Amino acid sequence: TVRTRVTDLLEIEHPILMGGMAWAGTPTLAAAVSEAGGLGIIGSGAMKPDDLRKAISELRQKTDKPFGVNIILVSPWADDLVKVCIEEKVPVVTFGAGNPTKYIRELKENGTKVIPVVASDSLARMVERAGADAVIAEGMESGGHIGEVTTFVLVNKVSRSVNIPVIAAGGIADGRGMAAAFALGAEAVQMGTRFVASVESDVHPVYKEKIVKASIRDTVVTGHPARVLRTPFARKIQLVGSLRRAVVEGDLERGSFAVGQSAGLIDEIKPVKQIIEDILKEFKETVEKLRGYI
Amino acid sequence: TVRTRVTDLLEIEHPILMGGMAWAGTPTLAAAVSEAGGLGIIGSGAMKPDDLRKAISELRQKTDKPFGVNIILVSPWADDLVKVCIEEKVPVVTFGAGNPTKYIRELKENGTKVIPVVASDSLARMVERAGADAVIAEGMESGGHIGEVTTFVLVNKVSRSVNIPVIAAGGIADGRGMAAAFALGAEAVQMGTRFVASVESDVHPVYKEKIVKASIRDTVVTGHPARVLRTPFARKIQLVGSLRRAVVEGDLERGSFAVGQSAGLIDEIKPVKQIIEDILKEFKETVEKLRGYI
Ligand code: NA
Ligand code: NA
Repeated sequence: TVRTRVTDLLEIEHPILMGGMAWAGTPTLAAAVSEAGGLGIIGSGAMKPDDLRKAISELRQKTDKPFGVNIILVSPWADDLVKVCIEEKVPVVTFGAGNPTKYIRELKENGTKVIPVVASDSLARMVERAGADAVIAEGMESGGHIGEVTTFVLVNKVSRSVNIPVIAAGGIADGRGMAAAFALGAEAVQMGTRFVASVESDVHPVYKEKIVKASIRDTVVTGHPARVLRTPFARKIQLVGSLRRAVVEGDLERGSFAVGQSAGLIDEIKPVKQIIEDILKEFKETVEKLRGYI
Repeated sequence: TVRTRVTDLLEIEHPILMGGMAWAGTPTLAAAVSEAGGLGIIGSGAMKPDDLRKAISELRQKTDKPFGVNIILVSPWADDLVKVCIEEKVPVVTFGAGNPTKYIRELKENGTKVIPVVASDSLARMVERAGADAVIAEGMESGGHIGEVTTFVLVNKVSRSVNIPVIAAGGIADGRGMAAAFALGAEAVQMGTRFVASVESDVHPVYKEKIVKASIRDTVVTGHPARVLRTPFARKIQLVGSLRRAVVEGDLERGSFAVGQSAGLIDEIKPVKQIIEDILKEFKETVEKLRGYI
């Protein structure tokens, strides 16, 4: 095991977060990641406050360990979903789709750790100023809605610009990537596609099979750009409910398969426990390898 | 100094290559990088055989150390430029814009090290089979014509797929990036924009100033996609001679400023010697930092 400012901040064992996408970020997958020592994350993007309350309850029936809730800022229920996180003492809240400054203070005053997802250097500095505990720097190789900067560049610039810990997201699916992210300045990694491709993930079996089969070149950017698998529906687009149809129904015809380029690094569906074991082992072997040079 | 399979293969001191873009890859910049212990590279993309012959001669008037020539496969003079490299005993030849399999054997039979630039896992395996000595895995954050895969993903997958050394290109401008690339599996790095932004680079002063001022978000992908600075001409395009107008004339109006996202990591024009010194120092500090975790 490796210790970082992020495992200290979040009071977890491993510096590894799952994605917490809508529909795929279920309490079942989040509970598995958290119990395994990482940070499971409930994706509330498609949730109403009642749905999130239930989701939090069923996660806590499985694990006592820390967990996060991801809130999409453009959701009509965003204010109320933040209020749910405060009332249910959610330990960690991540944000997507913009600047969550308006919520940071009330979350922090009530003891929640706040970690906005950013695709820019300027936004990172802004949310640091507004009180963020850490930031996720998400490169555009990730799946779903994306920014413009790649992980290799973004993590480097963001970590140099802030003093709070940086978490790298996008393109990370193994221990090599964890070491590479740490070299760029990150102190944890978020691996959305890798944990969607797990035994404990409840995405449709077809979703898992497509990730396994997909190469590093099998995603496309369509549209507010978003990265999805090169599926028939992604061709026809070049949208409402399309992500749910892929995740829940495995619909190859009109599902949007929001997966990142790291799908080309994923060749089999693994248990969450094995994923975390293999990451840590390869991270350590990679660092020993680098040490050989100096 | 750090030793890798690439410094052994190329018989150079440091595992650091410059870009060798057309117009910017001049003998003056290449000679400076090679004499400083890296691999300077003459960019022949806009050259006729006579031009390349002269270019090689003037580089050798400055340095006795190894150097490369980059050949663009779609150039009408590609066959003849390869023949020039054979006759003038060019130690290293890189290729861009496709599959250079048809030339590998004659170059290798005459003692030249052949390093194709690839943007895919499949092409990398193909050129390995055809006899390549190493491959440059170039992520789409680089400037100029680009593939689809980012460095973070591409270097990882490519290095796992071949046994020959992999050189990482795209997004690398400092020692952190060198360590990150090595973690993903690379054994050298190519830093086009970083060496264009050098005292010994002969690109127009405006070109250098734009790189310095540019942030990580100040490039755009236009068109055969190509990454350029967010300039008025890049807006109007959304082309013939446009790269020369930027590099040679510093034309903000109709120059194509082919620079990568790593321009946002570059805040000043440095001597080539200092660039290489700072890379090596930060690479070693980064590896020591990673060692702290294990
Ligand atoms: Na795959
Ligand atoms: Na800059």
